[PDB]
Amino acid sequence: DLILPFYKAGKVSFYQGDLDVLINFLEPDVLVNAANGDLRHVGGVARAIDVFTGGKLTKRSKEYLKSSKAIAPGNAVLFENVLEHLSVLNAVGPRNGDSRVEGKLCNVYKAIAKCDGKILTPLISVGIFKVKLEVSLQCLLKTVTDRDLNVFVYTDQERVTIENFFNG
Ligand SMILES: O=P(O)(O)OC[C@@H](O)CO
Ligand SMILES: [Cl-]
Repeated sequence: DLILPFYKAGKVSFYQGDLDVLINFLEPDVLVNAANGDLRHVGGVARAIDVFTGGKLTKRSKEYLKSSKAIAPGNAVLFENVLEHLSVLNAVGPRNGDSRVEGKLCNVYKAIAKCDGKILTPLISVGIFKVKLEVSLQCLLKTVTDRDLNVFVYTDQERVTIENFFNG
């Protein structure tokens, strides 16, 4: 109620604050990570998420990668209870100029959609992966059509660009 998304489109809400406050206020069950393929969270949003978990995310990721194949853009694996009652799914998105940049992204959002509970997710493969926002948003917006979802908006730019993208 008393922290309001700066924009709501359908069942989808957009919040730009810092991660602690938001996660604390929204009480999500799954937090989505804009992930590597090899789960190295060295900057951007995945860095934040990791710190947020006191690095427990990284810890789990390494282990994960010693009995499991790296992650193909277009997919996601969920780590349950990374912190108590908080799960992270690492969704790897496409880098700008792979094949089916679009159909990959879509699957990601599709995976994100199937998760149970309240979700908070950054906009996918839109940072150092360099896919333009219009596309990711468009994918997400198009793919997850009937589900409450909370997009974490990570920077002032992400914000402006999202503003434009809703020009009515
Ligand atoms: O997928 P994006 O959002 O572009 O970021 C990749 C990131 O995991 C590198 O640290
Ligand atoms: Cl950064």
